[PDB]
Amino acid sequence: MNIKEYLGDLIGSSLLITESRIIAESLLKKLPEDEWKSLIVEQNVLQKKSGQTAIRYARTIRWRIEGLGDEFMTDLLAASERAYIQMLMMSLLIHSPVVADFMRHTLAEARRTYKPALTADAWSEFYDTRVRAYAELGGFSDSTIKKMGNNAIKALVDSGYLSDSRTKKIQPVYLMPEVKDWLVRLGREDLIEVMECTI
Repeated sequence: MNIKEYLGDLIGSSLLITESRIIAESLLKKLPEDEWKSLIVEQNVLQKKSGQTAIRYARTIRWRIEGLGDEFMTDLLAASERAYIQMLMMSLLIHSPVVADFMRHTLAEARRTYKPALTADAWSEFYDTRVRAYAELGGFSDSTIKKMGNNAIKALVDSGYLSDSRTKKIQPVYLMPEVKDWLVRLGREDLIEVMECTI
């Protein structure tokens, strides 16, 4: 249990639907990291409030997206809107497995048990599960864990599993074949299951 590998940067960000396109285009330009750094801090293309938060967000989309295909980023930028969102959701699940676990432990259980919606403390119930299993998961302020959950919920809202953040009505979502194939390519078919846990 490495905390950073389990959590990713969920505490800080959700799908990052906007900033991820900018960081995608920049990565395919194969820039010197002189030029790539000035684009982020000096030029400040992410619209951030500080030099370090500009880097924080850039770090996160890089760890999420760069290690996948250099061909991945091409289809990412080339995709339809919901394929773009699905592919971002796919890379979120890879980079923050907590979201995958949350979907198995909570959404699937909700759909298999015929509950039409999640409850407001679904995330915290789930997170307590995880702290019992790995005690270092609870070395955070409550607000951190809540922000982490809000980021998880927004991702599930954004990618179509939940009607909205407030009522959290479970809705069906299907994988597009193009994102299936990237899961087979990445050798992560275990997640096909996860991304259809609401059917």
